[PDB]
Amino acid sequence: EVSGITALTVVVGTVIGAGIFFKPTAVYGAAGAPGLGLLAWFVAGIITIAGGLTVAEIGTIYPQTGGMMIYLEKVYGRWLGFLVGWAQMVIYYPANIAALAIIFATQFVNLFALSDSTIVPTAILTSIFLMGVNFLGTKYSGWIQTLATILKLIPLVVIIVAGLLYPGGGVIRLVPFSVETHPVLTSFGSALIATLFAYDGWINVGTLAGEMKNPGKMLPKVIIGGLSIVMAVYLLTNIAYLFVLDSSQLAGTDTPAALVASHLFEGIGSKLVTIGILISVFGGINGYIISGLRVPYALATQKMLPFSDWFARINPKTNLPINGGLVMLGIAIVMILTGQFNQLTDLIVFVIWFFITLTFIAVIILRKTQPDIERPYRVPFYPVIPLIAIIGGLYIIFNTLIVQPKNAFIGILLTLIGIPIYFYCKKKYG
Amino acid sequence: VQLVESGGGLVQAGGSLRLSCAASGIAFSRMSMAWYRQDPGKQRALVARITNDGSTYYDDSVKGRFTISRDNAKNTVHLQMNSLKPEDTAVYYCNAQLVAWSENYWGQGTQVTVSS
Repeated sequence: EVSGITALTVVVGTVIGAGIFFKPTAVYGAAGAPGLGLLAWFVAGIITIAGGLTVAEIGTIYPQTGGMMIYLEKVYGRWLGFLVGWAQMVIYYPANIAALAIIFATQFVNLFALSDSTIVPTAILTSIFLMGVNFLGTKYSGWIQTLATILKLIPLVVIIVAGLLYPGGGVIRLVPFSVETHPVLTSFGSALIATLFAYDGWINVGTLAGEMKNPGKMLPKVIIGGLSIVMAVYLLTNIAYLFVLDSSQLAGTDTPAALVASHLFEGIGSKLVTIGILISVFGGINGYIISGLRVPYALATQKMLPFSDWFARINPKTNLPINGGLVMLGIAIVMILTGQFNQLTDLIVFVIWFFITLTFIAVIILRKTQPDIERPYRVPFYPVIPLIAIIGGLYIIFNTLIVQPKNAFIGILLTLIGIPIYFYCKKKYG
Repeated sequence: VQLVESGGGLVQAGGSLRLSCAASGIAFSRMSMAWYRQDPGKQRALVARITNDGSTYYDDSVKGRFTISRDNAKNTVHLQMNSLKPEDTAVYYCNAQLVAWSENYWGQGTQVTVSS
């Protein structure tokens, strides 16, 4: 059980991260106009709210820990549950770590005016250091998590307050909503994906649904309030960015938040805001490392991965399964060496939203195959909100496939590599 | 989920006590059983842990003297505190945790003190 306000804070903390500080580059480089990027943010938030409600329904139906793995295992089959676990193990969490390490290195270089050639070495060093820190037990990781969660709200609030009162802010800063050079149809998909990365992490509402005290009255209010607060914060931050900088200026830099802070609080305030952004990125990497470490243990304890004994090995000193962390760190380093922030974020969004759309279809199927299950929480408008979430997910998947064949091919190839691993592991019993 | 300890008590320095800890209601074979130390007005500090696969970890201050052993047949864990020393006096708890992020199961806690 958890208090209603406590769940609100949990949702706001998990969803909000370092995407808002860096994704505006992609959003306003694709959209190309101040108004279309804001529309992308709003649409992404609406889709996130609908998906959160839909996922929370099944989370209440199946309160067992694990999340999408458990949901898809129970609805479709064990093979798809393992497929979700494997995709999270080899794409989602490694790519999140790689992308956040790359952006941390980029922001660090910008802050300290170092050469751009040190971005990859930095990213690698910080990823290794954070993984090693997480290997020393949950104490330091929890301390970092709490500190980053507390501190990441300060730069956002400061930027919003300062930019909204910038000398020149006004409705004129949000025009013309479209530039002929960027067609609305093609560019809006890329803008939507870029915004959707900033909303990542909302899938934990389903996991928290089972823990919630009294779903069905607090769960809808909690989810709607938390995701609406996240959407409002993102919209206000983007409005502040547009007040301080133009759409072209935001698209022309890899650190929009740093540039806006430099314009707002010249002197030491810009440096402090940049350090806050770096701390937020650090906390994001740490949280992703923890959540990712939790996955290979779950897969191995069910004898679903090769050398499941090795993966499920528990460290006597810290009582942590380290080997899965090492595998994820290796994959993340490989991604860092041969990847980019925007590309990795797009891949993450593509794979996670494919599986999330599968989860929505699972909710719809459960509403039909097993109408008699005890449902503590029912989605508000069954024929409308799940349909909106599924339409959003399908649009994301198809737009990414059409616009980024290489990224979609990479994700599909990794998952299809996972499949024969599943069959071999079933044959050999771990 | 109970964890009943025993074996602690007053002992002369340099003695040897074994702290049995019978665990019931948990998947003992799958759990990593540990022994913690909580000095007065402090927080529990790990003394020794043994994983489900037999791998063991010992605190630097007890390494070479303490020996943690588990026997899944009777669902008990022992801690042979050989060559006790006066600073070793504290209250020793019996823990049973599946994984670092799982729920921690604690015993009633046993008091062991070294007279000399």
